[PDB]
Amino acid sequence: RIDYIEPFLDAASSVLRDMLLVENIEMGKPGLKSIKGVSVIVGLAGSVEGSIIIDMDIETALFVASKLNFEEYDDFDDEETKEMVAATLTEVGNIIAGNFVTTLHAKGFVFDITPPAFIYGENMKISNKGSEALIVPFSLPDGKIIEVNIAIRE
Amino acid sequence: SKPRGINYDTGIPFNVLIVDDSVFTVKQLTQIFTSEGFNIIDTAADGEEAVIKYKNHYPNIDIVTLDITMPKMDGITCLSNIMEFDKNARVIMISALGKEQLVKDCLIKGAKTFIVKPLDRAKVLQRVMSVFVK
Ligand SMILES: [Mg+2]
Repeated sequence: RIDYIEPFLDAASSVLRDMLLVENIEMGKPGLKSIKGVSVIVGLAGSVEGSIIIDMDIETALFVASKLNFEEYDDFDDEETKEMVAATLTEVGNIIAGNFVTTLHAKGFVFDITPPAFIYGENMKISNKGSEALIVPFSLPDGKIIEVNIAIRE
Repeated sequence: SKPRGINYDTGIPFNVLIVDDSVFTVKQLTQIFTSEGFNIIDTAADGEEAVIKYKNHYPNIDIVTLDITMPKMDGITCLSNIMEFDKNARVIMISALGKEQLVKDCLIKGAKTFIVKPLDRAKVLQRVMSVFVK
C-alpha cells in the first residue's frame, strides 16, 4: 500500500515552516475528525484519487497572506487584497501538494495534482467523506489554526 | 556591484517572461528579477497565454521562467510548444513538482535548468545566471 501518512505530515509541516517565517508553527494532534472561512483544494490524480484541503478562518487567511507578501492585509473584502489572499493561499496548497506527491517517487506509480481551487465565504466546505481522511491542525503563535487535510480514495 | 540583469554589451536590461498561474508567485519573481536589474517584458497566467506572448515578443525574450501546474495549459506542454517554435529559447522550470525524472524529462524537452519551490531570491538568481555562460 501507498504509505502517504508520513510523507504528508512531512510535506505539510516542512512547507509551512519554510514559507511562513514565524517562530513556531506547531503540529497539533492528527485526527480522523475535523475542522465558514476559506479553503484551498488541490486534487490528487493518477493512481491514487483524493485531495489535499487547507482551511482556516478569514482572520488567519489575512494573517498568512500578510506574512507571505510582507505587507499588511486587513480587509479581505477589498477587491484586490482578496485577489492576492486567494492567490497566495492556493499557492501554499500547490506547494504542499507538489512536495507531497514528489516524495512519492518512493512508489512505482505516478501521482499527479490539479490546479488549485479557492473556496471562501464558504459553507464549511462540506467536501464530504467516504475515504481515508486525516486532518492535521497547525497552530500559529497566536490562536490561529491552519488545518491541512488529506483524503485518499482507498 | 554589476547588477546581473544588465546585458553589459549594450547596457540594456535582459528581458524576462514570467509564467505561473499564481499572481503571488508572479509578484515574487517580478521583485527578484527587477531588484537585480532585469526587465519583465511580460507575464502569463497559463500555458496558452504564455505561447501567445512568447511568439509576440520572440526575438526579444532572453529568458523564460515556467511553472508546471496550470489551468488551460500545463508547463510541460508549454515547454514543448515554445521549444518547437524557437529552438534557441531559454526556459527555466520553476515548480512545486520536483520528482527527479520529471526534471530530466524537462531538460530532455529543452529546458535549461529547474528550480523547486518554495523560492528564495538567492537561489533563483544563481540558477538564472548559470544559463548565461558562453
Ligand atoms: Mg501553478
